[PDB]
Amino acid sequence: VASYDYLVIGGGSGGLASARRAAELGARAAVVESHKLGGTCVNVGCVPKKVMWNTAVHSEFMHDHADYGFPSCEGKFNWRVIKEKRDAYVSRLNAIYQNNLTKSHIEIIRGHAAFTSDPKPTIEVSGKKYTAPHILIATGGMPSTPHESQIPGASLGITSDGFFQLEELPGRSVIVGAGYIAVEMAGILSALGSKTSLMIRHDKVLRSFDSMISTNCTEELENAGVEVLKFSQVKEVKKTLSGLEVSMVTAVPGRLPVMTMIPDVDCLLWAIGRVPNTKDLSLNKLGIQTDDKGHIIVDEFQNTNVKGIYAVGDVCGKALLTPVAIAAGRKLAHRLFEYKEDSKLDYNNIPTVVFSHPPIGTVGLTEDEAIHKYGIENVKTYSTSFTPMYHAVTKRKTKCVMKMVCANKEEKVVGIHMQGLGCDEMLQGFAVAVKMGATKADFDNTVAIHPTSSEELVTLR
Amino acid sequence: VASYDYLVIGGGSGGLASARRAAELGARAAVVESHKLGGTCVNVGCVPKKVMWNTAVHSEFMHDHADYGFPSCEGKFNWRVIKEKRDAYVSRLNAIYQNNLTKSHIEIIRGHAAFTSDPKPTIEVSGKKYTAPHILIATGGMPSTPHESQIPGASLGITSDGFFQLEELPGRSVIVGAGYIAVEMAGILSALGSKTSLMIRHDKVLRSFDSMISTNCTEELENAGVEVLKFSQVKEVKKTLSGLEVSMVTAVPGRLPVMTMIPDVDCLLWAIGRVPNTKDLSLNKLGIQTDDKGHIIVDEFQNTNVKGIYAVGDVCGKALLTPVAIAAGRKLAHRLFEYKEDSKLDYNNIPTVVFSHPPIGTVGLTEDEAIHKYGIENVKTYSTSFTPMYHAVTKRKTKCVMKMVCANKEEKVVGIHMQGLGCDEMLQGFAVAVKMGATKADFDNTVAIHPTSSEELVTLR
Ligand SMILES: Cc1cc2nc3c(=O)[nH]c(=O)nc-3n(C[C@H](O)[C@H](O)[C@H](O)COP(=O)(O)OP(=O)(O)OC[C@H]3O[C@@H](n4cnc5c(N)ncnc54)[C@H](O)[C@@H]3O)c2cc1C
Ligand SMILES: Cc1cc2nc3c(=O)[nH]c(=O)nc-3n(C[C@H](O)[C@H](O)[C@H](O)COP(=O)(O)OP(=O)(O)OC[C@H]3O[C@@H](n4cnc5c(N)ncnc54)[C@H](O)[C@@H]3O)c2cc1C
Ligand SMILES: c1ccc(-p2c(-c3ccccn3)c3c(c2-c2ccccn2)CCCC3)cc1
Ligand SMILES: c1ccc(-p2c(-c3ccccn3)c3c(c2-c2ccccn2)CCCC3)cc1
Ligand SMILES: [Au+]
Ligand SMILES: [Au+]
Ligand SMILES: [Au+]
Ligand SMILES: [Au+]
Ligand SMILES: [Cl-]
Ligand SMILES: [Cl-]
Ligand SMILES: [K+]
Ligand SMILES: [K+]
Repeated sequence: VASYDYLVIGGGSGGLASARRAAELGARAAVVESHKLGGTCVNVGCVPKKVMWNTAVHSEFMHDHADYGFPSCEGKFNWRVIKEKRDAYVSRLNAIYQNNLTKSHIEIIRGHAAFTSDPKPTIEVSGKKYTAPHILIATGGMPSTPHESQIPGASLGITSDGFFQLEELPGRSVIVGAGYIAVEMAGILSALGSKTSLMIRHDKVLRSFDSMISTNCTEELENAGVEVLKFSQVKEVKKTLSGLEVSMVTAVPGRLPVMTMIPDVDCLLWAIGRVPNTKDLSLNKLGIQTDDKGHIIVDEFQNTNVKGIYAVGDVCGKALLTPVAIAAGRKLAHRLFEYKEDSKLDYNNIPTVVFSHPPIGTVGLTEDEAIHKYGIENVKTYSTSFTPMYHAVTKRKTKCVMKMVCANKEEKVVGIHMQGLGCDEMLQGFAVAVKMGATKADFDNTVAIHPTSSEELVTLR
Repeated sequence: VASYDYLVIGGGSGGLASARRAAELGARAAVVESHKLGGTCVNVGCVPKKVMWNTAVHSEFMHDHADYGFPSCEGKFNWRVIKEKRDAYVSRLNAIYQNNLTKSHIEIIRGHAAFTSDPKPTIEVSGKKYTAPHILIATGGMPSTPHESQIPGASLGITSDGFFQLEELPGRSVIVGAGYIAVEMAGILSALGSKTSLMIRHDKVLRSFDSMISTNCTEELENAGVEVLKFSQVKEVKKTLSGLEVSMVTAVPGRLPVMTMIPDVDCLLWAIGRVPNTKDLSLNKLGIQTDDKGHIIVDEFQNTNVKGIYAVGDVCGKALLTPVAIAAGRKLAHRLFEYKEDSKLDYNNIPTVVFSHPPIGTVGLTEDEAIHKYGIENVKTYSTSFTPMYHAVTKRKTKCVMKMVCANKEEKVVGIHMQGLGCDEMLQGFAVAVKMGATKADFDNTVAIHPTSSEELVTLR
């Protein structure tokens, strides 16, 4: 029964971040990891995804080579080549990662962890038990797959975790979901050559994002050659001779339902949401609160319903982004160990980029979210649509949409949403302005950087 | 002797902008243009330059095709193809441009204009004379070429104006200058295949920019295969059998001068600065003030040393950017016609992007400029250098540098300078923040957008 100042459950983005900051503050932390250190983030998340996104962008620009005065470019494309490099890059960083964690004198407890049936702050990792007045739950989540009970054959399809294990380009791809992980994957596969289909329960993807984004993204997916199967759900799946057959039902309002058999699918990817890893923590044994989906409940300070126990990251279910986990984990360390009874993460105005094609950028409230918080009368929105001049010479095209959500007489910028070339690297700066409480005037008093797309944001009329 | 409310001299970026805003305010404007409406901006500036920049970027990314899992791409590249399209795009916009100017009921006086020898507000355009209580000088500037007196054979070399008239890719290129127009041109030519040399009077380019940028840009030019001829000047030029021979003198401190003959140059481009078009306005005939280089002097309100006469744009010599001309021209219209005795352009924190490879972004003071304004003790700077993960799988590389200049206890962000992938579209947002008076804290309280380069700006330690 060893004892530490800080005991972290889950050695990934949030856990490590928080633990490391603690030891930096003096605390003697001990993080527990059951698998690879770095969680979803490193291994099957962010980077490997960005690399794959880059490869896809490259592929697109190459459909432009000729347009740009060059002789046509082949396009065979070898997945195994990029995969190899991706794995290299990962472990390459992963090595540096480890080095740091190592020099942070943080003990790494190996094995699955769960809270036992004791009252004093303790969890049991493979027999042995550990205690600490402060215990953090940063076990993250996982890709959600349907039960054979619900959809027979469901285990035939993979998830984003499988996506990064793929060694070849699926000839025929089917992705089920409407979130960013789904949109992102369909984007890459399609760009890289797979005959891709995206199956969504409704008529547009990213429905939680602003209406303009949802509508525009769906249209771009289509223009890019991604078959968007609207108002469709997978009723059953099974292995055929040439791969997989997917039976889906399409229920378009104003139309009668219809069954369709999708044949020769080289692989199905489930991208229907993430599930928090809490089912084996045996939380109840301490009364740690959770919602019905399993997320650990917390207050503005990442405090669980039980003293001396906290939670940050995907496990909490709000804002599933590695930076949010990082920030939350650190602020906590500062509160618990630097004694800053105010150290806490502001979840408002967290900027997000969805790596679609072109990328999506967003921060602040959606128009609809604004209307509810301020009132229809107190909300004006500006927006523009245009074709990046990069496509001025291209047969192939993609537009750019921008929307600015303003509130009150002062027209405070409470929301910024956009999709288009560059937007992935264009948002960070504006997010900063938005968190300072920028106004439409603040944007308009800023001289435009011509010629770029970014300048359109400070010239919205 | 017709009379108008607003008479504009020069129908380009600033003139048109200002005039158009005036008529929008009621004023009956009449702009005078001696050549093509749109000035340097449209015809031989911004867009045609960006197009050419894009083509070059494309060319670079194509040196990566194989790295990114694709079979090698040829690379012949046909300049005439892009040129044709560029010309198309230009006139295509140029058409829209005209449409607007037309529906703005602004009379366009054709012909060269200059102030006569009268006291009442009047200029003479091809015989006829025109008057107005408010007259704007927006004649812009022009590329500077040396005299045969100074450098014999100088007329053999072209300027940026010639660059956009080129129908082929010069096999061997030599560009003289250290400014952005010089750096930009060398970048494109080199990227597109020309064996390029950049001749600079000193050891680095963009010496007016921050030290980090100057140093980094020069190194990138070199890595990209651009021969940077340091401490060299063109002493003489002449046409040989295989093109042109350039005689230059290299004067490296700590070393003895040396003459070098550069042979087989397919074309020399002078990019040594811009000259304001005022020498034929016969300004003196009214006592309109100018500096020794010819720029028209003005106050914070674009007022010349003579009532009823103003000037905005390159002709004034400060901040030679189409947006600055636009902004200045409009604010003036608002002052003179909306009667806003405060309507004036803030020249502080004007953001600028230099389209090098990778692009350069900047706003605010340079570290050295900060030290002088606040004092060494009151200035701390943050900076980071790294390789965009886009190059994680590329043999070819380019780094990314970022520098944040802070002043006082509060660490107010007074300067932001960077070079790297995306920076061209990454700056606008941060400029906005910077003009609001952002602090290092304002940046740091903003959640990072991972994984991007932009996030490095809000995580500088
Ligand atoms: C395909 C994909 C792409 C993504 N792209 C992005 C992106 O571009 N930008 C972005 O910001 N976010 C992205 N994310 C999300 C980001 O990776 C996560 O938000 C972040 O990793 C969550 O942090 P976490 O601390 O919860 O860690 P993980 O979710 O990183 O959790 C940490 C560790 O907990 C361990 N663990 C679980 N249970 C136990 C236990 N009982 N005992 C011990 N250890 C345990 C796990 O094994 C894991 O290694 C992406 C995710 C996916 C799946
Ligand atoms: C290669 C190159 C690239 C550039 N790239 C960029 C860039 O990326 N971003 C940026 O912001 N800026 C860029 N610029 C600069 C930008 O184009 C200028 O700052 C802007 O055009 C200046 O505005 P202006 O109003 O002075 O017009 P011009 O300088 O546009 O002036 C307007 C007109 O005055 C007319 N005129 C002159 N004398 C007379 C007379 N006596 N009577 C009547 N008419 C007269 C001219 O014929 C001209 O058409 C670039 C310039 C060059 C050369
Ligand atoms: C070649 C290409 C894809 C597979 P994918 C794959 C999977 C994907 C990534 C990592 C691990 N497993 C998996 C399956 C695949 C599938 C797709 C069509 C027909 C049969 N199987 C089926 C069961 C779950 C794992 C197998 C061989
Ligand atoms: C093919 C390629 C370049 C020229 P460039 C060119 C020029 C460039 C653009 C537009 C107009 N003129 C010009 C010259 C050129 C030059 C370069 C090397 C040897 C001789 N001439 C020489 C005089 C000024 C105009 C002529 C033929
Ligand atoms: Au991550
Ligand atoms: Au598969
Ligand atoms: Au321009
Ligand atoms: Au030439
Ligand atoms: Cl590991
Ligand atoms: Cl014209
Ligand atoms: K990480
Ligand atoms: K223009």
